[PDB]
Amino acid sequence: LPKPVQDLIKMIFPIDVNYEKLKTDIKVVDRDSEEAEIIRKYVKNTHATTHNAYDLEVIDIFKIEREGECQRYKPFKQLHNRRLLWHGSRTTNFAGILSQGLRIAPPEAPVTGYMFGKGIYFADMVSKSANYCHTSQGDPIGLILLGEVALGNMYELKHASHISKLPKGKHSVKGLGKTTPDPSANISLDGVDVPLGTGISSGVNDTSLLYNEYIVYDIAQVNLKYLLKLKFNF
Ligand SMILES: Cc1cc(N)c(NC(=O)c2cccc(-c3nc4c(C(N)=O)cccc4[nH]3)c2)cc1C
Ligand SMILES: OC[C@H]1O[C@@](CO)(O[C@H]2O[C@H](CO)[C@@H](O)[C@H](O)[C@H]2O)[C@@H](O)[C@@H]1O
Repeated sequence: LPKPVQDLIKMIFPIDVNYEKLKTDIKVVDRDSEEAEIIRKYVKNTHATTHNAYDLEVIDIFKIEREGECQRYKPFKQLHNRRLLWHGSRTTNFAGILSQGLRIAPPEAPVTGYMFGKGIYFADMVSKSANYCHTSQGDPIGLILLGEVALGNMYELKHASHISKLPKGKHSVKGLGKTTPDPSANISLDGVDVPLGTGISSGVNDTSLLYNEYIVYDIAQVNLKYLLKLKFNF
């Protein structure tokens, strides 16, 4: 395996045995390629200003295909409003995330900590998701996912709801932030919208959220595309 992939396997845990454990094809993305430049732009432009504790710096970019995930995502790949969005988590979770995919809290679990109910959460501001890696100066390396999310018809909300059931015809929730990546800069990679614009005012002022959130309540609406290794500089 390429050295970057070996260092990734060591981060989240011999090597080839654990790699097969992940049930995931992992490939290194060329630094000089356009995938990489699009991703680095996304990172650079969507760093919120209230998250000035750290600067982000991309170390490695991996293209990942989880086993079965594309065959499971099928019914939503034609779904309009597909979007490439961040998801952060503690390094410890990633072994599981890759082997089993992003999951939903169990049906009988408290909803009080879930601003928009028990679903799978995403941001379009890199720092908003990077906050959920919970890295520090003692461990300034973390992992963020980029997922293709089949948002469909969004239920746009300004305030928490704490339930997991959508109205009919809705497929996702968008928590509306006061700040959103400039839509005039969105680009379409492989049919999927990448909101890599610099943050500008959304025009919403009646809202609880500084930045957007995107929630889906079916694990088949997610197709993990990339995994970034980030250095946090505090
Ligand atoms: C060890 C461990 C334990 C637990 N319980 C969790 N989960 C939560 O604390 C939790 C619960 C509810 C919502 C969200 C949440 N995530 C995001 C993200 C993201 N992720 O980029 C992006 C935008 C909005 C978000 N809202 C997170 C995570 C980890 C690593
Ligand atoms: O579509 C998958 C997922 O969407 C949910 C809500 O998240 O329901 C939506 O999609 C259904 C299938 O098209 C629609 O019938 C429904 O009207 C719509 O809200 C879930 O039911 C489902 O797991």
